[PDB]
Amino acid sequence: DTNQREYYLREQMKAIQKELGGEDGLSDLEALRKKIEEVGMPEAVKTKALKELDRLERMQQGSPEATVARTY
Amino acid sequence: RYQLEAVKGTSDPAMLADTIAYHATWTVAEKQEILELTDLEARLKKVLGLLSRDLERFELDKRVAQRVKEQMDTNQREYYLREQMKAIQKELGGEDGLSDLEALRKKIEEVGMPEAVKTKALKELDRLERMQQGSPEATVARTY
Amino acid sequence: RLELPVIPLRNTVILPHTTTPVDVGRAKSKRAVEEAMGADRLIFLVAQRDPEVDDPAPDDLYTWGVQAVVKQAMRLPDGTLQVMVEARARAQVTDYIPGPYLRARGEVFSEIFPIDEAVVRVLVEELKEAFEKYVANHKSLRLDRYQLEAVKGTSDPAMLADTIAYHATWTVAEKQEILELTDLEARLKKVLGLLSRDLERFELDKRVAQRVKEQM
Amino acid sequence: DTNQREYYLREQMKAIQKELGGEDGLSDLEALRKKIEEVGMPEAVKTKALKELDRLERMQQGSPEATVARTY
Repeated sequence: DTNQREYYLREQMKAIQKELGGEDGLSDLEALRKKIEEVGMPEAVKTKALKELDRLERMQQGSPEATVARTY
Repeated sequence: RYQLEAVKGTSDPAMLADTIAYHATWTVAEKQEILELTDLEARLKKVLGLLSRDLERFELDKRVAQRVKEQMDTNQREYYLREQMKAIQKELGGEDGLSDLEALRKKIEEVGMPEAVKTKALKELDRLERMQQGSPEATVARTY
Repeated sequence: RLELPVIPLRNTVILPHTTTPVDVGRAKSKRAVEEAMGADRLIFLVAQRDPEVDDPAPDDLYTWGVQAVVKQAMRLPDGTLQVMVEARARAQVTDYIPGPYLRARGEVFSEIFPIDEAVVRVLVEELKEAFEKYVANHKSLRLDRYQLEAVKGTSDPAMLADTIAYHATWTVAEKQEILELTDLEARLKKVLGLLSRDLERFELDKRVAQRVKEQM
Repeated sequence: DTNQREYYLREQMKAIQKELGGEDGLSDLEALRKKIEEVGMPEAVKTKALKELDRLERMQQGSPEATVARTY
């Protein structure tokens, strides 16, 4: 019971990250994709940001590789 | 399959044997050695041995092909094994978690290491493909 | 021949003397069925790779196409025309005509084949054995037993070989390489090898099923 | 739902790993097994070697408790 309660606690903590989820829904993969053209950035940095966008298309609270890629 | 019953026109042994030996295609030297013979029994034995060896080679090639089919079945077994493992690696992250394994294996090849050192490199590289995220099971070996 | 219409296939494989459905998923390929209707339903279908350019491109065609006479002609002018074709024989793709929609030229029916047809019929019997072993084990493919009821009354080894080659589901590349080879006898060996490959795949699927259950 | 899905997927990975050609087995471990079985050795030494060989089968690759066994 204690183990299941702690598991539900951590999962509910993951759920209640609504503010992070809202950024992922609209700003992430959409506004950031256009942000490359809106601001001045080096060509190689822009293209690596394009791969970082390609590292997206999955939930940021799932595989931590995607989470840290979105942090990058 | 029409010359099989066309041997009706050949009744004496010489013409039938010559037609059978000629209409079956093989190397130039073997065919020319027959013409250099004037004794019937010796060349008949030679042609009989040629036919027996060709039949044996046909049977051996058929058996070899049948065993090669099982071998390639096992090869495609290992291939779909890799397919499932790579799909699972891909499901967590596209082209692996950080897309590193291909580059690491390319650097192993392109950096000239000793052959035994190469063996340890491939072993510690195959030690990957079963973890990519957590406590030291990939990160320790990736760093190594 | 004279630019017989080529329909861009939708993950479909056409083999000689075998019924195959062909559909469309674009407005560009909608005219191909009607041009076939005008051409008395005698067409030269050249296969294309898994889903191609969004527009019909005559660059995904392969070396060999196949002649086909339409058996079933459904009129569905709603974005999907279902034409069922029974192919006659393969042919060599001469060139390509840019579209949309695309055309391709072909030669006469491939009427030349190897002989020793008696051993080919023996291998057809063994192929029926192998396909019975296949479909009976492969009930997870959702392939009906009716496909095992059509290999009876076979008057020609090639039609049975092609029917078994298409009725077993695997990668489209292997199914297409089955068509591209003009050797009658090597096609049966390819079919047997791929059937055994799918058999061992099913075997290890079961194996890893109990293995993962044991892991749980 | 996602956690149970990924748990079953990880279990699939583990189950297929033991069947993935047994790459870790024999090549990186049983080589030492043969060398024990091919040296003219006292009986008690072989008994101790087998005792310390059965102590393995736990991953020293993440555990320092059996690197000492491998070096032994």
